Amino acid sequence: GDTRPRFLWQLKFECHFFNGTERVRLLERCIYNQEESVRFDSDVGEYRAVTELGRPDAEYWNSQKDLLEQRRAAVDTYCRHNYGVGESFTVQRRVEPKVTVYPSKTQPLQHHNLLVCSVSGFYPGSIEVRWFRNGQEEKAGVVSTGLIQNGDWTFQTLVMLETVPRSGEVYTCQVEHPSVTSPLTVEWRA
Amino acid sequence: MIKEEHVIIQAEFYLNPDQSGEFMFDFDGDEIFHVDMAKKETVWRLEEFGRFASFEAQGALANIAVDKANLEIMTKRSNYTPITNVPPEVTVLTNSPVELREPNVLICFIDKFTPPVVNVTWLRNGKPVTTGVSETVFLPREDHLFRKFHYLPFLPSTEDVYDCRVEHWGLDEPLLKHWEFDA
Amino acid sequence: TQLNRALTGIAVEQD
Repeated sequence: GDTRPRFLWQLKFECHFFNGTERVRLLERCIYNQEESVRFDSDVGEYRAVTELGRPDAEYWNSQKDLLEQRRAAVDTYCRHNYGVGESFTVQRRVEPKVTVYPSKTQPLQHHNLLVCSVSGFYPGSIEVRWFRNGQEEKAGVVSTGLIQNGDWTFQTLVMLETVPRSGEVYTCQVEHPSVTSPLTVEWRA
Repeated sequence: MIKEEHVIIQAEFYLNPDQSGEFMFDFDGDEIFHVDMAKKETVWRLEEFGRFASFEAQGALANIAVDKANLEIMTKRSNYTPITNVPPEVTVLTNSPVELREPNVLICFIDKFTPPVVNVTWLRNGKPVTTGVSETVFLPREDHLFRKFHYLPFLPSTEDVYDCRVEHWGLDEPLLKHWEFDA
Repeated sequence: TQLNRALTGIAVEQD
């Protein structure tokens, strides 16, 4: 089929915010194929070449002082403006997770099993999940998948407990997320 | 990352010889919006975003023009050095815990690849399924590779198997990632 | 609704 060579140009404007908008750093980056050639760092104040491929540009652009002034002022005219425009639905987005507890595979008692706590559909990504056996925190057989980005502004996580269930035992998955005031608790009775 | 840090990225690319352009905004890894070069309209990733913010897509067109012109220059300046194909990693997950006969979504996550061209097919029981399917645009990564999400709404049953077929110039053969209900 | 701003790229040196 198609074997023709490919050539890729990427332009990235990164606005980094610290303590709300107390500190702002603008970073403009030009990437040829998979190599950054030239960048403007607001902490430097001028374009700098990363590779030889970018040296002429860094020179040429660094002679346009009107350009340099607009780029040094973009930390307010561009970054802070966009932060303010989107604060309501980005930095302040809170979606509550759904928590379910289920055995990974169906098997008899007194036999090793994997208890799954599914925490799904939450935003933002900072979360805390703990397992308890009859009220005591299990920190030994806990296997987590980590943060899974679904691509629709939601996260999910599977936190699993290695257990040898016995009749009467109660296992509990407790989750704390910035979207709920009180911990979410789901139980599974062996 | 740093709990007090937040990042907004404006990511553009132009790709030759495909003559493919892309203009999008990203917040902490999630797409806020992109400009569809066809229809010439701003597309917000979630609907609520469009109720507090707006963007005139025509201006983005201007940027893509500059990018095109710049690419054709840099290509010449590099003595026509082509891009190295980096094959993607493919994963298939579900949006939520699977409950038989209750609607759910299969997610095909394509990660760590370049150039940003990929052919994705959903297959139910070996046959291509195309109804209800969605996809994001190419999402930027800091190593300057790309991510992509493909979505297939489905009704979980014990009688259906699913596959995500991914084709990329860095793979020797098309890659099928398999999903089944296991119980 | 408020308007989201975008910077524009600069033309590269055609030396």
